[PDB]
Formats: sequence, C-alpha cells, structure tokens
Amino acid sequence: MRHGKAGRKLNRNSSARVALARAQATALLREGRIQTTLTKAKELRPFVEQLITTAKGGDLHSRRLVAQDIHDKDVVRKVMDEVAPKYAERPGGYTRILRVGTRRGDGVTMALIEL
Amino acid sequence: QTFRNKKQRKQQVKLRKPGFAVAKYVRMSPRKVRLVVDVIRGKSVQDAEDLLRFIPRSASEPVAKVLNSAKANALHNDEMLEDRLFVKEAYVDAGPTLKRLIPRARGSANIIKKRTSHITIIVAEKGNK
Amino acid sequence: KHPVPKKKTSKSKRDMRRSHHALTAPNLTECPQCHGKKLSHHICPNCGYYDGRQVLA
Amino acid sequence: PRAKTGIVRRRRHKKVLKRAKGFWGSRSKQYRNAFQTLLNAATYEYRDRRNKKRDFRRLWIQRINAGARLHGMNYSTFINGLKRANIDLNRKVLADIAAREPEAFKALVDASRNARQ
RNA sequence: GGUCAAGAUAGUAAGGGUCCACGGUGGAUGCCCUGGCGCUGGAGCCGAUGAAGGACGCGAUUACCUGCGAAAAGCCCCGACG
RNA sequence: CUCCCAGUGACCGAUAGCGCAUAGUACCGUGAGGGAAAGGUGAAAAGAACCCCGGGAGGGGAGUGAAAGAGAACCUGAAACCGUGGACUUACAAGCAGUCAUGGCACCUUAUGCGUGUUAUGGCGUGCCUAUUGAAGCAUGAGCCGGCGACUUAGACCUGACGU
RNA sequence: UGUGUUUAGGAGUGAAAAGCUAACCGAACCUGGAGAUAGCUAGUUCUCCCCGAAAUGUAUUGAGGUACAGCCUCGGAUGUU
RNA sequence: CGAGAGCUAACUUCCGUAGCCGAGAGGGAAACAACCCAGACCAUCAGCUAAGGUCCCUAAAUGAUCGCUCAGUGGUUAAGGA
RNA sequence: CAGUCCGCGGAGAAGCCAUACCGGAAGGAGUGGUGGAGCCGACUGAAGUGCGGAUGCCGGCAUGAGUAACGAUAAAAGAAG
Ligand SMILES: [Mg+2]
Ligand SMILES: [Mg+2]
Ligand SMILES: [Mg+2]
Ligand SMILES: [Mg+2]
Ligand SMILES: [Mg+2]
Ligand SMILES: [Mg+2]
Ligand SMILES: [Mg+2]
Ligand SMILES: [Mg+2]
Ligand SMILES: [Mg+2]
Ligand SMILES: [Mg+2]
Ligand SMILES: [Mg+2]
Ligand SMILES: [Mg+2]
Ligand SMILES: [Mg+2]
Ligand SMILES: [Mg+2]
Ligand SMILES: [Mg+2]
Ligand SMILES: [Mg+2]
Ligand SMILES: [Mg+2]
Ligand SMILES: [Mg+2]
Ligand SMILES: [Mg+2]
Ligand SMILES: [Mg+2]
Ligand SMILES: [Mg+2]
Ligand SMILES: [Mg+2]
Ligand SMILES: [Mg+2]
Ligand SMILES: [Mg+2]
Ligand SMILES: [Mg+2]
Ligand SMILES: [Mg+2]
Ligand SMILES: [Mg+2]
Ligand SMILES: [Mg+2]
Ligand SMILES: [Mg+2]
Ligand SMILES: [Mg+2]
Ligand SMILES: [Mg+2]
Ligand SMILES: [Mg+2]
Ligand SMILES: [Mg+2]
Ligand SMILES: [Mg+2]
Ligand SMILES: [Mg+2]
Ligand SMILES: [Mg+2]
Ligand SMILES: [Mg+2]
Ligand SMILES: [Mg+2]
Ligand SMILES: [Mg+2]
Ligand SMILES: [Mg+2]
Ligand SMILES: [Mg+2]
Ligand SMILES: [Mg+2]
Ligand SMILES: [Mg+2]
Ligand SMILES: [Mg+2]
Ligand SMILES: [Mg+2]
Ligand SMILES: [Mg+2]
Ligand SMILES: [Mg+2]
Ligand SMILES: [Mg+2]
Ligand SMILES: [Mg+2]
Ligand SMILES: [Mg+2]
Ligand SMILES: [Mg+2]
Ligand SMILES: [Mg+2]
Ligand SMILES: [Mg+2]
Ligand SMILES: [Mg+2]
Ligand SMILES: [Mg+2]
Ligand SMILES: [Mg+2]
Ligand SMILES: [Mg+2]
Ligand SMILES: [Mg+2]
Ligand SMILES: [Mg+2]
Ligand SMILES: [Mg+2]
Ligand SMILES: [Mg+2]
Ligand SMILES: [Mg+2]
Ligand SMILES: [Mg+2]
Ligand SMILES: [Mg+2]
Ligand SMILES: [Mg+2]
Ligand SMILES: [Mg+2]
Ligand SMILES: [Mg+2]
Repeated sequence: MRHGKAGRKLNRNSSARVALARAQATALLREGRIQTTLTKAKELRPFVEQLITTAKGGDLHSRRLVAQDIHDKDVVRKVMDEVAPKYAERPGGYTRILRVGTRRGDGVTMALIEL
Repeated sequence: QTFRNKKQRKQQVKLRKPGFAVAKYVRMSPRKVRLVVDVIRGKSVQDAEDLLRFIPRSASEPVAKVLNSAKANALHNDEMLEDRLFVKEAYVDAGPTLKRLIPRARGSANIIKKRTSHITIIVAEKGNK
Repeated sequence: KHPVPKKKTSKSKRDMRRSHHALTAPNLTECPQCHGKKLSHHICPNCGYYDGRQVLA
Repeated sequence: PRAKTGIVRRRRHKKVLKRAKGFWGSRSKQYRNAFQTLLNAATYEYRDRRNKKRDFRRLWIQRINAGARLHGMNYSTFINGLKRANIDLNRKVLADIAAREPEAFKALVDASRNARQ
C-alpha cells in the first residue's frame, strides 16, 4: 500500500522516471508552454517549480545545482538569467495546468503546462 | 384511396424513406458501435451533434457522419425544419465479416472475425408531441 | 489444469451480464464566450477560451 | 431420379416450431429442443386431461364440507344424510352451486340431518 | 374533510422474458442453363519431310485465354456465302 | 475398347452432376503426388446526367425503366444468429423450462368464440437418443440452423405369397 | 564446418537407444490392390391398426458369437382335439 | 417359498418354483423397475369402490365403545437385568 | 421424375411468410403478404423418396466475450510540418 508514500512511477524504472522529469523540464523551460498528458503534467509541476526556486539563488552554486538536471547550456542560461529573476516577486507557484481534452489514438486526456 | 394491383401501386406510388440514412460496411464491431448509438437515440439532433462529439470512441466518427446525412436529407430532400429535427430512430446491424487466419502456439491456427457495421439513423421533426 | 466453461451461456443471462455496459453521456456545457459546447474544467474546443483565449485555435 | 429432401423437412420443422410458441429459450426457436420439449408436453397433456377431474372433484368436496360444518354437520355425515334419503342423486358440483346459495343448502342440510335420526 | 393508530394494496426497470411488427445477417428453397453423366451408333493411330507435350515470342495499348509462329490473332491458290 | 464426333434420356440441374458451369488452377508437398469453392441486373445498359451529407466508403433525392419493392455486395432471400419498436409482464424467488385449471391485461382479417397473445397464482411433472437386469442420471453421442447422409443393384439363380 | 557426391524399405545407416532415414519408424512416404476383413462399436429418418415374445435346452478352438429345438407372427387345413 | 455354495453374511453366486420388472402407464408405500392395490381405445367441470386413508400440510369422522402404555415409547437391535 | 387426362397463369405460377380452418395420423385447404415465371388436382409407373442423433460431412451463425493478449523490461520526450 502507499498509506503515505508520494510520487508516481510512470510505468518506468528509476533512471527513466528521472530523465523524463529532467527533459520535460528542459522543454517547458526552453519553450514556456508544452502540451502533454494530464498525468505527466501533474508530475512535472512540482519538479520544475523546485528547479526554478533552485535557480532563484543567483549564485554559481545554484546554477551548478541546476546544471546537473539540465545539461543543454542554453536552457541553463535562460532559466538562470532570464526566467528565475523574472519570478523574483513570486512566492511559489510558477506554473499552471489547463486540460485541452482527449486525444484520439489512445484516448488520453492531454493538457497544457505553462508559466 | 388504393389501386388495382401491386403492379400498379409500384408504378404510381414510389415509396420514399424520409429522415433515413445508413452507412454500410463500416469496418467496425457493431457491438462497440451501438454503445454510442444508444446514447444519441431519441434526443435532439443538436444534442446528438454534441454528444457524439465528446464521447471518446473510434466508433463515434462513422456515427457522426451518418447523423449529418440524416439531417442532410431531412432538410435538402424532405423540406423538414431543422429546429424540429431529432433522432426518432438509430440502430446498427451487422454487415458482412472479414475472416482471417491467425497463427497460435504449437502449430494450430484460429479464425478471427473482423466484423463490419451498418449504422443507420432516421431523424424527424420534434413535431410529435 | 485448463478450466473451461461448462454449458453455453444463454442469451438472457448474457444480457444481464452486459446490463452494466451502459455508456455515460458526458456532462456537456456551453461556452459562455462562444457558441458551442465544452467539457467542464476544460477549454472550449471551438473557441479556445478558458477565460481569455487559452489554446491557439 | 434424384429426389432431395428440400421443402419437406422445413414444412415439418415449422409445424413443430408453431406448436411451440409460448415456450422459453430455445424450447421456442430451435427445432430440436422444440420437438424435445413437446415430447414431455405430450406426456403432461395426456396425464392432466383425466387428472383434472380428480382436482375438480377435490374442489367440489372441499367446498361442500365447508357449508356442512358451517351448519354444524360435515361432509361425511352430510352426504351420508343426503344418501340416507334415496331421492338425492345430484352430483357434488351441484351441491357446490347450492353451497353458493345458502338457503337451499341449509334446506338440504336439514333434509339430510332428518335422515340419520 | 385535518392529525394520530392499525391494516391492506399500486405503480417504478437496471436489466430480463413470451408474443407482435420492421429490418441485418446468411445463402437454404423454386425457377433457369452458359455445364456434366450414361447408353446407342459412328470414327480410330501420330512420329526422322520432327510426333505427343512444352518453353520463349507475335499483337497501336495485352497481365490471362485463344490462334499463330520471326514471312508470326498470321502468307498464297480454289470453292462456298454476299 | 472409347481419348474423339453425332444422337438420345420415367439422367443431374450449382452440397446434384466430371474434381472443374471449367481448373488439374489456387492451395498442400523436396518429391512421387494430393487438390478446392463455383453461377443468375435487366426485355434491352437504357448501367443511374445532375443535386445533397461525407476524403472516402456508404447513402438520400432526380431521372432511366414495366419494376430501382431491379442499381451493379444487382432473382428469389428460408434458419440459426444480431438488432430496433410496441402489448403483456418481472427485482422474499428454489425453478427439465412444460401440463391443466382459475383470474388480470391486451386484441378481433379461417376471429366475439368450447376465441388469439400475454400473464399472476394453485395443482401436477426425473431432457433426448443409445446401451441396459436397471437411465433424470454423476453412463455414451450431441454448440445451434440449414442442407448432403445409410436395407440397394445384379442373374435365363433357389424358395414362398399374391396377381395375370 | 561448406560444397559436391554415394548408400533406402525387411532396406540403408548406427562409438548401439530399436536410434535416424523430410516435425508419430519394433519396419518411411505415395499411388494402387481397395468399398482389404471387421463374430467388434455407433448409426438406420413418414403415420396409423392388429397381434406379440426370448434372455431356456443341447452342440460348438464355444462362452458378448452361431446351428437346431423352445417361445412370436401371417396364411391354409383341421375341427374341439 | 424350497434347497445347495457362503458365515443360516451380502442390492453375493447357482438351481426349483410362483408373481412382478424387462416390454407397464394409474393410486398407495415422503421419495422408490421389483413391494400392496390395479393391466391406460378415445372424450366428460358425472357415480361406486381396491390397496391405502380421514388433526394441518392434504382428499375424507378432532368418529364411537372398553381398555393399554406417561416412555415421545410410537419414530433403530440383543444376551441380560428392573 | 414419367405417361395420360383436367386444367391454371404478367388482373400474375412455383418458392418464401403469417394464420383461430379441415381429416384419425402422415397431411391437406381458405384468406392475406412477398415474389415475378412457370405450376397445381386425378389415374398409373419408376425411385438417389421422408433425419435429431453416427466425437457423422459441407456450410453459416452462436457461447466463452468485449475476456486472454498485441510476439523479449534497449525506456522515451518537446517543438515544428
Ligand atoms: Mg501499462
Ligand atoms: Mg527553497
Ligand atoms: Mg413512372
Ligand atoms: Mg457475404
Ligand atoms: Mg494449469
Ligand atoms: Mg401431469
Ligand atoms: Mg405510523
Ligand atoms: Mg426476413
Ligand atoms: Mg444437356
Ligand atoms: Mg508438334
Ligand atoms: Mg510491339
Ligand atoms: Mg526466314
Ligand atoms: Mg456471310
Ligand atoms: Mg459440384
Ligand atoms: Mg448452395
Ligand atoms: Mg479436380
Ligand atoms: Mg500459384
Ligand atoms: Mg455501394
Ligand atoms: Mg433496393
Ligand atoms: Mg429484391
Ligand atoms: Mg451495384
Ligand atoms: Mg427473371
Ligand atoms: Mg437477391
Ligand atoms: Mg414480489
Ligand atoms: Mg435463482
Ligand atoms: Mg421419465
Ligand atoms: Mg451394468
Ligand atoms: Mg449424460
Ligand atoms: Mg461431452
Ligand atoms: Mg451366361
Ligand atoms: Mg400361382
Ligand atoms: Mg509399404
Ligand atoms: Mg533382415
Ligand atoms: Mg523424424
Ligand atoms: Mg480384395
Ligand atoms: Mg452365447
Ligand atoms: Mg431356429
Ligand atoms: Mg390334443
Ligand atoms: Mg454354509
Ligand atoms: Mg443378485
Ligand atoms: Mg451377477
Ligand atoms: Mg431387454
Ligand atoms: Mg408384464
Ligand atoms: Mg405401477
Ligand atoms: Mg417408502
Ligand atoms: Mg407420491
Ligand atoms: Mg428406473
Ligand atoms: Mg417403468
Ligand atoms: Mg430396486
Ligand atoms: Mg394390501
Ligand atoms: Mg367413494
Ligand atoms: Mg376400505
Ligand atoms: Mg381436509
Ligand atoms: Mg429381551
Ligand atoms: Mg397473384
Ligand atoms: Mg399448411
Ligand atoms: Mg419476366
Ligand atoms: Mg418442376
Ligand atoms: Mg437415401
Ligand atoms: Mg435415432
Ligand atoms: Mg447433426
Ligand atoms: Mg461446423
Ligand atoms: Mg480480468
Ligand atoms: Mg490484459
Ligand atoms: Mg506473451
Ligand atoms: Mg516523436
Ligand atoms: Mg516551440
């Protein structure tokens, strides 16, 4: 049972759970919005919010702590110098989800995630 | 108010099928298709237009197109008023069946039924009542 | 091993089994900022407004 | 000359299926089981036609002793008193119809009881 | 008629059943024949001047069948039809 | 004798009839070899211009036609089997599915009745065949409907009944 | 281990299991004899009328099968046996 | 019923004999080929009975008279005791 | 199926479909509805002549059932067309 545990596998192992979180982070930071399945978007939101608050420190340590999860340099500069200083005033809550509705192939209910 | 024989009735009364549309040979299980076709049935043809559009089944596509043709020949051919139209009738019967061989373990085959579908819908004016 | 069903299942009991496969019609509701219908807690597919316009199309 | 079965068989079949039309399940629609259910149906038919007299005789007697005891006699004593006078030779069914007309039934009860004294 | 008591008693269908009506399926049934079977009776050998059976190929366009063969859906002489 | 030709038939007529209404093809086999389903617009193509919904496919109109209750998935179109609609019904019921009886509802084209459909309750009631001393059997066979499917022919024979 | 090649049906091959011989080898496969034989099993369909048994005796490479009696039926005669 | 074989076992096996069942429906024996009654041509919402029954289920005397058993014997044996 | 009669039929045959009628049964009629081109009745003759069964054959359609699975656990994600 999970009478307190937290998270989701997304039908994958540990390193896969991990790269998926890191790479959809990289994408919605690269592009400000992406559309993806509703589950995986609820997954992504706490990850990427933690990460933007990591980048809100300014420092070389904060940028290296982000560099570990986001290994395309240009996004690291965006999130660090462009986006986290933008959210300066925000006490947390740097993302939203609205749900675009259902896909045809697999009948998933996809949604949008933006900032 | 009736003719001599059926040979004359065939010539003078030509028998039309108002509100009627049918989509033959739809490559789909009927069993699946009736699942939505029940939802539509008896309802306002605009609610059919909307219901059919969010129910999340592959079978909703062909049952959509037919519904339009029903309303189409309800309006172009039959002089009916579209603010009356509604789904007086809807049903799907089974068409023919593609049979295919499928290999299975230890050298036996089986036969597999790709059922087709004859969807059919008949709209009519909500002038009843 | 290898359980099988015994007697062929009758039309009537089959239908009582399928008694629960009734589909649930979506609770549709019309977009305040447009014509058409939209699923609740989703954006209007036709217009794209969730409050301003949200999706592109 | 060939002479295929053809139209014969299906005439016979439809006759059976037409006898079997109240019946449940394939006792109504397949021939084989239709004909089979009709086998036991024939048995039960021929039984009941002469058992139904048993049941109705029961119902007559059962209704007669009711008025018998209603007056303070009973079936055994009451028919023994309607026999003890020779002149009563009506069937039990007519004693029932009289049990539906209380005045005449009581007249026969006093007649019978004036014959076992 | 209002409240309380005791008692009796409907209707509802998720889905079902019997019957009726309208279809879908499927290709039985009748009818037909473009195809067979048998008997009777005819006729009865081909081949080294190349058989039987084939393989390529021939057509404005030709995958299959026919017919035909680099003179190749064919060439010449006679007769018939018109 | 009959590869082949004609004629004929108390011969078949699409599961029949040759395996083939054509094909020794498809397909199966390394091979020798095995080996299928078969069909039907209509008189004539007049084989549906044009319009409508749909990428289609399919369909509705219009026309052609005697018939489109023939439209190329084109004669009829039975049964299983799948549905749509309407009558009567069904959620304290124990049940070889029926049988007779009584009541309730519906209906009236061999039909206002010694009625048809349905139904509630009461009584009654051990599928079928086979093989058996003995079958509801927990003995065999069988998913269901269709259709193929078994006491024949022969002979200068023997024997009996009947008839000429 | 490749290629090519030779050896086969009571025959081949076998460092021997009756193993292998084109995915069922104490005798392959195909075509045929051929509709082998089957005292063994199962199956044998339209209706009504009349009559109605046997599971006994003896014989048998016989005992779950046959022959002859015994019992059934149809007709003729006899004529109360 | 009469024997053998058996253990005076067997829904045992083998003979004699009668009846039923096989080939037999109908009432009784809760149920039940064999037991007890009784051999179904057909139809009736008619009558007398057989076996078996008459408190309710469940048709039909809570019948009558002299007792018997107070054990639920009735509704599962014996040697033996009281 | 055949011979011979009697006939019927595009104002419509067989076949198919309902049906409360009729004979003692196998069965057969009446009326209605499809169908669209052959066919009933009587007498006789010949048969490949009557199906529920054969783990029968050819065929179609059910039940299991919207069930098991979708063929290696080398994952996939965003944009844009
Ligand atoms: Mg998964
Ligand atoms: Mg923090
Ligand atoms: Mg006209
Ligand atoms: Mg087909
Ligand atoms: Mg197991
Ligand atoms: Mg009975
Ligand atoms: Mg109260
Ligand atoms: Mg039909
Ligand atoms: Mg011919
Ligand atoms: Mg040559
Ligand atoms: Mg050329
Ligand atoms: Mg030359
Ligand atoms: Mg000429
Ligand atoms: Mg053939
Ligand atoms: Mg056929
Ligand atoms: Mg052949
Ligand atoms: Mg080939
Ligand atoms: Mg089409
Ligand atoms: Mg048509
Ligand atoms: Mg037609
Ligand atoms: Mg066509
Ligand atoms: Mg024709
Ligand atoms: Mg047709
Ligand atoms: Mg109740
Ligand atoms: Mg129950
Ligand atoms: Mg019985
Ligand atoms: Mg035995
Ligand atoms: Mg059994
Ligand atoms: Mg079995
Ligand atoms: Mg001789
Ligand atoms: Mg003589
Ligand atoms: Mg050999
Ligand atoms: Mg040797
Ligand atoms: Mg081998
Ligand atoms: Mg021989
Ligand atoms: Mg013997
Ligand atoms: Mg003898
Ligand atoms: Mg004598
Ligand atoms: Mg002894
Ligand atoms: Mg014994
Ligand atoms: Mg014995
Ligand atoms: Mg016997
Ligand atoms: Mg007897
Ligand atoms: Mg008896
Ligand atoms: Mg007893
Ligand atoms: Mg009893
Ligand atoms: Mg018995
Ligand atoms: Mg018996
Ligand atoms: Mg016994
Ligand atoms: Mg006695
Ligand atoms: Mg009596
Ligand atoms: Mg007595
Ligand atoms: Mg009583
Ligand atoms: Mg004692
Ligand atoms: Mg007519
Ligand atoms: Mg008839
Ligand atoms: Mg014609
Ligand atoms: Mg004919
Ligand atoms: Mg035969
Ligand atoms: Mg049989
Ligand atoms: Mg069968
Ligand atoms: Mg089969
Ligand atoms: Mg499951
Ligand atoms: Mg699964
Ligand atoms: Mg697997
Ligand atoms: Mg991609
Ligand atoms: Mg982008």
